[PDB]
Amino acid sequence: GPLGSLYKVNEYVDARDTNMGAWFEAQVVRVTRKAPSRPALEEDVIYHVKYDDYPENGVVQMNSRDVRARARTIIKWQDLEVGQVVMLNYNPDNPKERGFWYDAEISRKRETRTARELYANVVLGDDSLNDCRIIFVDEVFKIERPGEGSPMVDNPMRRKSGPSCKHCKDDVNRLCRVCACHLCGGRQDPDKQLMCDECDMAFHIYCLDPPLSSVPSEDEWYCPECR
Amino acid sequence: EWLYSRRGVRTLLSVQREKMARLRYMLLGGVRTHE
Ligand SMILES: [Zn+2]
Ligand SMILES: [Zn+2]
Ligand SMILES: [Zn+2]
Repeated sequence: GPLGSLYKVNEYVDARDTNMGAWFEAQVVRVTRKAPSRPALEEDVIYHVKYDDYPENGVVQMNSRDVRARARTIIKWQDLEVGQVVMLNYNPDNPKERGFWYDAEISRKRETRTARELYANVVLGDDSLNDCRIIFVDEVFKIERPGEGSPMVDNPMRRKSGPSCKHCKDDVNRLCRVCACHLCGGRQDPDKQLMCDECDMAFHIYCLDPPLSSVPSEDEWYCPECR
Repeated sequence: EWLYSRRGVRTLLSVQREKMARLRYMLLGGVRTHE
């Protein structure tokens, strides 16, 4: 029969890394028919996706079970409950810091007048971590059920990934001269902020004096202070 | 083992991505492929 995939070309999705278990932002570039294999000869599709943060990986072929609609709805603290299967942020390398986005089953919830504690069993590549202490309790995402809601085709919900700057906590509404533009503190146009090969600070091409019209075509670059 | 490094002058975006790639591929068990 004709291909009738759950996700369509150009749709914004999450795609799971089967080695380490995390879900990464991606966009569908093609949907192809998977050759049925023995013995069951089930029909299936392959999603060809491009990853927002890993463009150097090119177009990547994904099993259908490793693609779903981009996360968009946050489950607020008060709505979280033991037994929910959600997508949340955890860092197995440094559990007190921000990491990547994983499926997890909430396993415990506590609240006192001074503290809010959330624990979950986090699914990694080949195993789970039980009773992980979850830091980012206000950034727990509902896992979209197939077919429900509209496809995300524009206006994508942004998530933060990786350890956060300790000055600003990566708060998008705060400026920071440490992890963003050293002159204005602005986060915009990161593709047009140069990194000093000495001090490793960032500089908008348009905040320099004189300003630059584009990213220089050199091997290296040094800021005004390190020149 | 494959190691990606964007040529020329480094941008904030390239460095943001490098830090994520380091966590994914050097620390957490992601596997880079390339041909
Ligand atoms: Zn910062
Ligand atoms: Zn600036
Ligand atoms: Zn410098």
